Amino acid sequence: QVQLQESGGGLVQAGGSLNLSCVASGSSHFNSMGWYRQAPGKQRDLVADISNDGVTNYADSVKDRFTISTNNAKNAVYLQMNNLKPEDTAVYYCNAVAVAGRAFSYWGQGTQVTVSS
Amino acid sequence: AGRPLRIGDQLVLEEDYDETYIPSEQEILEFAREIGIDPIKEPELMWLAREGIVAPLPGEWKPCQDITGDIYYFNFANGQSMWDHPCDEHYRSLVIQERAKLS
Repeated sequence: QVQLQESGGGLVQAGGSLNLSCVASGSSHFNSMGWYRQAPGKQRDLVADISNDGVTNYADSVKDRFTISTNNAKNAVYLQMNNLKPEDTAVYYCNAVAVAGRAFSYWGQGTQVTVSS
Repeated sequence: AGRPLRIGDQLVLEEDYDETYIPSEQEILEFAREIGIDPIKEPELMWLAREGIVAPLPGEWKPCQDITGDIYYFNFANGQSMWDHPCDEHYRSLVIQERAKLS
């Protein structure tokens, strides 16, 4: 129903930039959103959170390099990634949560990012 | 949300009074099965799922997310955490009771 669709990954040179995006149905309006990444040999791990009113939170390893943002309707999440490093290589995933007592948590399909050299 | 979003790597989700989310029929049917109802064969029990899917939390509880993004429920009164919504155990017992009633 929500059907999260990610894009913007691929291969990139170290020092370059990407802009990951994830979009949901127009009738979605999320309480909380975030990007995560699962690196080789590591379990899935936070990259950045953003709330419905625009407050953000970053993993220390990306805070000075990445910017998470949402749109006015709160049904899309964006991750600007600058000065990419080989250790940023991972499958990235976008998460979005709506709440009605119970939390309803949705994930995109996964976005491969490989930083070379 | 609040200026901090996480405490000790745990995101605490807060729902407003005017916040609105209407879940999908597919999600209602999935929750129905998870609390033990057969939606095709037991439509007379489905009112329990339609109520339970959006059951409010007691004020002591919030939905949370760990550093991996997994949802859980936290009881701030005693520090207990659980994967399930704290009412789901009770809905499962109600299903058993109500199935008996209609039999």
